Amino acid sequence: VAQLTIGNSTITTQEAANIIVGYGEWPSYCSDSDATAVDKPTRPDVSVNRFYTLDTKLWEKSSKGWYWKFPDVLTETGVFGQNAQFHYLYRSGFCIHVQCNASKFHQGALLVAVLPEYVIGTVAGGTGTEDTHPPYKQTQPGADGFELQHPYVLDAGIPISQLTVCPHQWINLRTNNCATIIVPYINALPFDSALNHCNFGLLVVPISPLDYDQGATPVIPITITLAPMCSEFAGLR
Amino acid sequence: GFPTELKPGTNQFLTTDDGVSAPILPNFHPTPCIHIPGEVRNLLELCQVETILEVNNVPTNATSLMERLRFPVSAQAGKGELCAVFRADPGRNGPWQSTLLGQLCGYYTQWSGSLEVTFMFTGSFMATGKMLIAYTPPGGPLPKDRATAMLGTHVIWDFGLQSSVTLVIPWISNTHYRAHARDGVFDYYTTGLVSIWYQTNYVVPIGAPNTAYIIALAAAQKNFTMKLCKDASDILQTG
Amino acid sequence: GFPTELKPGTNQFLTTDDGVSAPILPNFHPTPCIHIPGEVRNLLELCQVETILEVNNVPTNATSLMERLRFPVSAQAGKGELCAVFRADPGRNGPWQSTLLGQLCGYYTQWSGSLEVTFMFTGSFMATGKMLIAYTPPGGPLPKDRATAMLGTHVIWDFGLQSSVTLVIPWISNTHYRAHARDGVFDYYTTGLVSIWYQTNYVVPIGAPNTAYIIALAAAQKNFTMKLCKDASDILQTG
Amino acid sequence: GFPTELKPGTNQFLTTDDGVSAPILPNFHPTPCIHIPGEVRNLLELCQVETILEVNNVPT
Amino acid sequence: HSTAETTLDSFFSRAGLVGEIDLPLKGTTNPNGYANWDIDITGYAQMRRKVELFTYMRFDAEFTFVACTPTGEVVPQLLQYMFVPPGAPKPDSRESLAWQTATNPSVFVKLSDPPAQVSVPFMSPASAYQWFYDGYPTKDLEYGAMPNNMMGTFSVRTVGTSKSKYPLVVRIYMRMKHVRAWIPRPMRNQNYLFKANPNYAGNSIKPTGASRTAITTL
Amino acid sequence: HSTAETTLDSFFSRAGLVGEIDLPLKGTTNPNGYANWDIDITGYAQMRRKVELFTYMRFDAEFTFVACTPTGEVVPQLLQYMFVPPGAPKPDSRESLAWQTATNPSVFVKLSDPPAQVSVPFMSPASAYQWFYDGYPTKDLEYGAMPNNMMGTFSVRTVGTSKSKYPLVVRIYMRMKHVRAWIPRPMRNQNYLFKANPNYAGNSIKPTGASRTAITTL
Repeated sequence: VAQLTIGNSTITTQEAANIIVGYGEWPSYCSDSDATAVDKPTRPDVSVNRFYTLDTKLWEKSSKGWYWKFPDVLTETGVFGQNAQFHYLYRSGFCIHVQCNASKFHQGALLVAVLPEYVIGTVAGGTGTEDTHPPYKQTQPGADGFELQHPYVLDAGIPISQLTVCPHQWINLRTNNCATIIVPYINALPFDSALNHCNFGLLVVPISPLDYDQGATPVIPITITLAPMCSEFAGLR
Repeated sequence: GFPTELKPGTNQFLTTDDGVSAPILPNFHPTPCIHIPGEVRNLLELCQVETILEVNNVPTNATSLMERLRFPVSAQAGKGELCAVFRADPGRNGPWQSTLLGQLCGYYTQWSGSLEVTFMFTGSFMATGKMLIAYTPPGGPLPKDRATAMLGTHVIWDFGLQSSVTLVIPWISNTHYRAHARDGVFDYYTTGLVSIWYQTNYVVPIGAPNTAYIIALAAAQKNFTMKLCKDASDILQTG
Repeated sequence: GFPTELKPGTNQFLTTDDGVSAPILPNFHPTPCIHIPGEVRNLLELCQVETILEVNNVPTNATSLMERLRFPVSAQAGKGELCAVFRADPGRNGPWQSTLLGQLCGYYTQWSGSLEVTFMFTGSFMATGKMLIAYTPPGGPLPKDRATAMLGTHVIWDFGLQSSVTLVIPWISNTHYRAHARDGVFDYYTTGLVSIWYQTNYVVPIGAPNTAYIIALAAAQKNFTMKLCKDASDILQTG
Repeated sequence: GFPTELKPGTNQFLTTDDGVSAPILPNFHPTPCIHIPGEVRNLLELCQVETILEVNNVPT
Repeated sequence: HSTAETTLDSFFSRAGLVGEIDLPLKGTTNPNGYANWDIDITGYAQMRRKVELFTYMRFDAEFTFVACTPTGEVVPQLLQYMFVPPGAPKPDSRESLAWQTATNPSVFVKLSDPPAQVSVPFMSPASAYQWFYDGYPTKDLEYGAMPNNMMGTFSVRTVGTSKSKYPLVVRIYMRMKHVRAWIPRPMRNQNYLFKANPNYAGNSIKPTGASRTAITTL
Repeated sequence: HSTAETTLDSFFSRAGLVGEIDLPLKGTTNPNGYANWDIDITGYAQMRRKVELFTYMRFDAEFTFVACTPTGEVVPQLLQYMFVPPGAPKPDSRESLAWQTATNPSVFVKLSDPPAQVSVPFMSPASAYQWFYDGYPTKDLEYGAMPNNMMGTFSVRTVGTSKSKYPLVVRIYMRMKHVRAWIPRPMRNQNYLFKANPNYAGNSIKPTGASRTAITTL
């Protein structure tokens, strides 16, 4: 154990489990000879790159899974939700940290992964003959996230039994509680609208159902603390 | 001019011939290839990634589908009981179809290499016991019990000491040609067998669930290979 | 003779294929290329030349057409009043169509680079005052007034000190693809905005006209580029 | 382009002409030639082997 | 010992049929002896699920054109295949001046002349054609619409002022060359419902693969 | 980062259709089964305004010939395309000895044989074809007439003594190669009225581009 601090944000965590650096690349910056060398893209250091600790979702036996969209989860929150809106372009990285606080008497397993361009396909009316486009609350669920309804196909017609092909890490309750991931900016472009485009999405599904005998706390507070890495903006409004 | 003699093959259009053809836009400078994370070069990269093996590929009821992903172990199983069983058949139907490996295998006709199945005990942390996971090489018949399985390649897994255990499947080869129905399919016959027995019962103290689930992930070693592309799929683009 | 196999593509006539063809007059020695002044090699040379921006692109009456070329400023405008406004849209209609840059843009599909708009005060020499010319980057909404415009990229121009002032438009990119009507057009969306406000009123002593005009010239920086020729025109050769 | 003149013989298919033809499967890597005992290279090898001469070729 | 067959370029080459144009004489189908085919690579059934393994790709594509009559017969008819790059305007009529715009490459070939064949480049303005888009182009009907993936349009037509004398059928094959790909993702296990979205049939949600009776009976 | 697309040679290549010849059987149009087409590069609509960006240019031009029947059909007819350099005499009849003058290059090609294709050079005696001329060749009807810009004449005809058996249509494309240009000038903003002069319509004088309501409303 030992506590780390980035500004006014002080979280208490374990020494250093095994972190997952998505695709082996580190969220670096974008050099001078890029497409906008005129409007120098200011790189937020001060408070912009600090610890955001979201409304802890509660695990249950019946939980299906949860997902947040990026950078959507923060374009609402704090002084980064200040730059994400009143700025024209954006490129960022993310130190995501997911923790569970449960006793050695609860059991379960959470798969935690990041998926680029996570396009939510709805059910489509049922029989398949309705071309319904997911609402805006499902496409960009804010920092409250959203519950998958069809975890097996990840609400996008794809087997989750294969999601491990993305950066992921496991949260087996009998072995670990904390799970950490480092995401590098990923897109077909060097910069992009931080409001109209969610580069990726954080997925955390219960693969082995939460269980416990009667008496043990029925819910497991999953705390998601995350912070921007070598994030960049350009063109104030 | 210069003397020639056109040879047979002239004017044929081979869907596979990979010569060059005249550019439609000769002046056009296509926008530059920038650096994108995670570039895949050869598909075998993906075959070495672990994907959940739906060993418990039995429940089909729409909202139980999340269960094929993990089978369970409980207090109620007497010492020696068979917990589960499946074959080393990445291509052919069943449990392997859920693994990404299995899915790729479908775009290829022949293949061979060592596999690797890892098990994960996701039960209470207060649980202990032992499992005997045995591999009965191709040809060998499923061991009658836990004792006879104990004489062949096996591993006693004490999910009391280690939460994870990985087993290597030495070799599987889908190359023996079969012309059955009227449709000639290249099938295994190398159905290796992985059996799993309760070496001991599931011991858990008061206050801990009497049922844990286990997830089994699978991937192919680096000695894996594939040959002969064979586009095939039940899911194609609809009208 | 020598063995060949004609490949598909044989005998096709590509309007773009740029191979060589047999000379009609093999002996003919065409009269020598002498030196002529001002040779143009790449069209982007012309895109860097200033041409009058018809900001005041409103009068259409046949003999007032010479007015679209220059807008005016007068004593009658109170401090803070909006004098004029237009977008950073070289291709799309309006003010930019008069500039040579805009006109070239029409033979190309995609493009991007920094622009540069220079203003010229052609009023009496005895006049003074200040103007606030602000640029509201793509996405940013026209500032409500002179004050809010004063918080974003702006320039106080004292046509009392300098007769000319040049503003650089950092960047504009016409690359976002739109398939609207049924005709797929590559349009901006990067409509930057240039607003012009009376920072102070127009101060002129007795004996000097209470109205001056301003000419706005435009050109594209050297970081400009164009891609994909697209011959298009309302004016073609008549029968 | 480049000037040519097709000579007689063009387009004929000689059962004996042994030129090359386009591969049907360009990516395919055929399974490796391993070592097998007794490889025959020229038929005259077999002509030097003794075989029983049916001199008494009378009983039928 | 070799592993070249499993490379991306290997996996993806091969000309596959992605399009077929009917230019009947008597018909409800393409009555003006001409047709427009915005280039779709999903035309080859198999293809949609294959490419959707990745998120970003890049490539050139060699197209080959096979034309004849329905009985698969050859005839003395000339043809104009025209390519209207993205941005350029498609012909609205059998006499739209779009047929004459030089900036719309056109290749003329007689039906008898073997298949015409041309290479088209990586059009996209983005650094890569990307299959998925988690946003909207600046509940909306524009979700997942990655625009900058337009390859162009192929306008086909009999040459000449008058209707062609024969019933014609053009087939467009396409070999994908120089393929590079990034960000791999879960193989589509659910049936496809529309060309644009991953929308699946929430009723008919099927297990990724075959099932069995017990986790002990093989 | 590249700027090769905006070069003159790039801007101008591409074969564009600049001419079409009709040789009907029954007709008022070219009744003698032959035709004369003094080479005009304004045939491609778009072209006139493009070149008129400059005052002086220079180039070679590769011509390609596409011939068939109106239905766009191919036939077993032979053809004589003849080029009468400037100065030489054009054929006045379907039997004018001009058809036989060796100094008038001629290329014979069967309709079936793919398009014939030839390169013609920079004819002009002046150091450059010049689009504008502020004078008269030694109020006059000869103003702006730069003479030394003649590229030649293309005489087309069915081969043989007798009328051809079929209705024919020749199309002449033209790629401009090796283009050099000087003295740039204001893009034509007014509609064209005649081939020879800049004469515009003094009544219909239109603003260079779209207009708006106020210089404050976008």
